[PDB]
Amino acid sequence: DKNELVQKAKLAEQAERYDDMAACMKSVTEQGAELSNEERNLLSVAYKNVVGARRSAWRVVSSIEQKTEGAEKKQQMAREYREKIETELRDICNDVLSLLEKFLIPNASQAESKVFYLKMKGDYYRYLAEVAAGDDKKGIVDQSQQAYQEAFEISAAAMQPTHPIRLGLALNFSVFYYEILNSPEKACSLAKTAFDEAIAELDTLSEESYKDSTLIMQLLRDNLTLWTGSGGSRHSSYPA
Amino acid sequence: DKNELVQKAKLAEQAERYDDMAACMKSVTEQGAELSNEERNLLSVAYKNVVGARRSAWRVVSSIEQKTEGAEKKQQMAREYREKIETELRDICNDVLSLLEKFLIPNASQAESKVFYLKMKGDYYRYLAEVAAGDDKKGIVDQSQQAYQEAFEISAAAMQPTHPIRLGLALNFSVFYYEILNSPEKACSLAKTAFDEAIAELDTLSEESYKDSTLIMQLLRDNLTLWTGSGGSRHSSYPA
Repeated sequence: DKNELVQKAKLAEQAERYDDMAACMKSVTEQGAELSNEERNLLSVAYKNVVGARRSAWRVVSSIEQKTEGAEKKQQMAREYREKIETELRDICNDVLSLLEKFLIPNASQAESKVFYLKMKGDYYRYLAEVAAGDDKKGIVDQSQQAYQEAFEISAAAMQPTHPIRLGLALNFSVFYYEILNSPEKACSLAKTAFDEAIAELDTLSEESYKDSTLIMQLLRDNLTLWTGSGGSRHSSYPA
Repeated sequence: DKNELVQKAKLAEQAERYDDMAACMKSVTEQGAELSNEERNLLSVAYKNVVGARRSAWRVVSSIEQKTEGAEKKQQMAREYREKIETELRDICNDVLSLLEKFLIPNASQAESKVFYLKMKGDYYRYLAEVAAGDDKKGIVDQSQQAYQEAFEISAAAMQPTHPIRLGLALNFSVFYYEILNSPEKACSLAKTAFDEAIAELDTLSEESYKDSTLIMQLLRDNLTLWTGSGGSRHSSYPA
């Protein structure tokens, strides 16, 4: 039965019907067995497109709400619709967080798995934080940081600095500092350290995932360029 | 109340939440009053993106179903999922066709409106025909052709050959002949006549919609180029 669900999930992915895809992989998860790396990635892809649609819509409607200041009639329309989108967004995140607490994190035997799922837990509390309302926000932010931190400690011990999951964790944990805690200095430090540590040990890349590692390293440096304001003029060869 | 619904529909359009958009304009339609040209276009846009998502998914899963011939295990998966998508697709089309019969077509006072809605009726029976199963298909195909034909007769009498609705009707009625009746000769004749008649009376374009007319004329000629196999080599100036 779980193989049928996985194949239908792959079929929904091709059709770009990500609600179906998430439903299929939710059923697989609820069977209780530890997910394979394929199943783990299908669940991740599915719920990143389900929640992503609400995050995109939320940003559009928030922008309209802000640009209709002094137009109370239009701004009330935007505010109420934003709150409708937020409700959908929370239900998705709570759905993911339940699966992580009840099934994925407890059944994670290998270190790679538990970093993946704790990073995922940090992500979906971060998405809740993006739309949180002051009082509840504090607790949501703490839950996100605690998940990121435990994942950070495990991956630092068990993984090479070039591992894609370790790099991807640094990418998102840095963004958490920059966007949620409004701490760009801590965010840049985290991103620079992870990039530097990977550049140092490039010999520890594997053929199975050197393309993924190098993409995430480029994303890390892109965020640094964005956050520090570097570049803008074409470079010419020069020594280090 | 209808102005609030229209504004929320415009808000859903910007957020690309087309289910919401269709729901808003369905409520507006069900109020019974004749729709303005703005409301008419919002309803059209909304349901063309709702049904379009199913048509796109249907084509992906149909292609996988065809490419898994001789792989009965995978092909059964695709077939069943295709049939799930078809059920959603029919419910959308029946929803539109109900609105057209109960509200839009009866309340259409001006000729431009009744051509628009009869063209729309031909479209959504055409979408049903795209997924119909032999016995029911005949009746569905007849309903589509009858709607297109009545729209064709009204627009020929009341509209200039450059009017976007008249041109758009020719574009879809031709595609109906090519794809549903498998009659490329009749399809090309219909498209060429409409293009030629518009080229003849270019002086009858208006500033309010000359860009739309010229786009549809280009679509008409594109289909002709596709269906006759014309072109392929760069042209040089030469007399007519």
